[PDB]
Amino acid sequence: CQPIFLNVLEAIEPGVVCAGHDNNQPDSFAALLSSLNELGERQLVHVVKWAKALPGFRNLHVDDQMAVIQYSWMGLMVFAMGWRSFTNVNSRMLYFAPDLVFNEYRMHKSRMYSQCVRMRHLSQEFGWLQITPQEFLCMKALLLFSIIPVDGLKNQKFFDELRMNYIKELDRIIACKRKNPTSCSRRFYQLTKLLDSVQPIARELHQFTFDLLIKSHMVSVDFPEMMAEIISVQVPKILSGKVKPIYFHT
Amino acid sequence: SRFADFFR
Ligand SMILES: C[C@]12CCC(=O)C[C@@H]1CC[C@@H]1[C@@H]2CC[C@]2(C)[C@@H](O)CC[C@@H]12
Repeated sequence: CQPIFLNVLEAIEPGVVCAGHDNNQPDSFAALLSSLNELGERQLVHVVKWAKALPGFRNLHVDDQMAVIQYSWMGLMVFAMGWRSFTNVNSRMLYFAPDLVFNEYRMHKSRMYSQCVRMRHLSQEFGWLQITPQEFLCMKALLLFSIIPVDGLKNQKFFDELRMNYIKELDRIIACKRKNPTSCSRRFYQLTKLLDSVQPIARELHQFTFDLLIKSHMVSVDFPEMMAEIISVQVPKILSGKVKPIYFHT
Repeated sequence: SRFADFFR
C-alpha cells in the first residue's frame, strides 16, 4: 500500500530555522530572550506554511485556521524543539536553533530555568519512549488541533471532524507493525499521555512570555511584530480561561 | 496584520 498521510507530513515538515543569535557575545537575559523572540517570529512563518499544507486544513473556516495556529504555536514549537534536542544532542541541551543551543548556564541566564527543565524532560521522553520519527510527525500535527475556545470555533463541526481524523491516523501508525491489541492499546496510552504533558509546559511559557511582554521595555527585550500582537490579543484569552487545551486524560 | 495577511 501507500502511506499517503505519512508521505504528506514528511513532505511538508519545515527545514532548519536559525535564530541569528550572536554567540560571540556574553550571555544576557536581554540578548537571549530577544533571540528566542526573533526565533519565534521566524518559526511562526514556517508553522503557518506547514499548517496550511496539512491534509484537510483548508476545510476549516479561515478565521478558525488562524485561531488554531494562534493558540497552538507554543506547544507546537516546544514539541518540535524537544524532538530536535533529542535527535541532535540527545536531550543533553535544549536545541532551539543551530545557533541557539541552551546549556545549564543559558537556562539560568534566561530566567526560565524551571520551564527549561520541563522542556528538557519532555525531550528525554522522546528517548525513554523510543518515539519514532513517524509518531513524532503525527503527534505534532495533532497538537495543532489540541486547544480551542470554550465558546467553540466559528465552524466547530469541521474542526471536530479534522481532529478525529488525525487521532485515527495516529492510531493506525501505532498498528502498523504491532499485531497485538494490548500492544497498540499501551502505545496509544503512552503517546496521549505524552501529548498531554506538552500542555502544562506551554501554559507556563504562555504566562512567562506574557509577563515579559508587559515589561519588556524595562528589561531591553524586543518582541517582533507578530509575536507582540499574538501575545497580547490571543495568549491572554488562554491565561484567563477563555481558551483551553484538549486533554486526553484529565 | 502581517499574520492576517497570510490568510488574506
Ligand atoms: C517558541 C520558542 C522559539 C521556537 C522554539 O524552538 C521553542 C521556544 C520555546 C520558548 C519560547 C520561544 C519563543 C519566544 C518566547 C515566547 C519567550 O518570550 C519566552 C518563551 C519563549
